Amino acid sequence: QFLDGNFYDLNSTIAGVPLNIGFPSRVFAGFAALPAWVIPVSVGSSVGIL
Amino acid sequence: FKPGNQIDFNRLFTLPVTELFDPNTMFVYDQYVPLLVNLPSGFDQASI
Repeated sequence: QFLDGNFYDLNSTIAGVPLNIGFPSRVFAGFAALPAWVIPVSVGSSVGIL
Repeated sequence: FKPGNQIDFNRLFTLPVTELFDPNTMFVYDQYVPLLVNLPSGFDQASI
C-alpha cells in the first residue's frame, strides 16, 4: 500500500500508463514430486528379494 | 471440480473417508478443497 490506501505491484497503472515502480522478483526453488511410488515400490522390493 | 483423469487415488484414499469432514456439520475440512476443486490465481480460499 501507498499513502492513498491502494495497493501497487509490477502491473499497476494510472490513466492506463504502467507505473513501472520497480518492485523486486525473488525466486524460490527445490519443490518435488509426491510419494505415490511407495506401495508399488515396497511390493516390488519384496518380489525382487523373493 | 477436478475430472477423473486428474485424481491421484493413493493420495485421497490412503486413509478412510470417515474423517475428511467434521461429524457435527458434514462440511469437508479446508485441506481437501484445492485437492478436489480448481480455483483462479489470487482467489480467497476461505470463500468456498
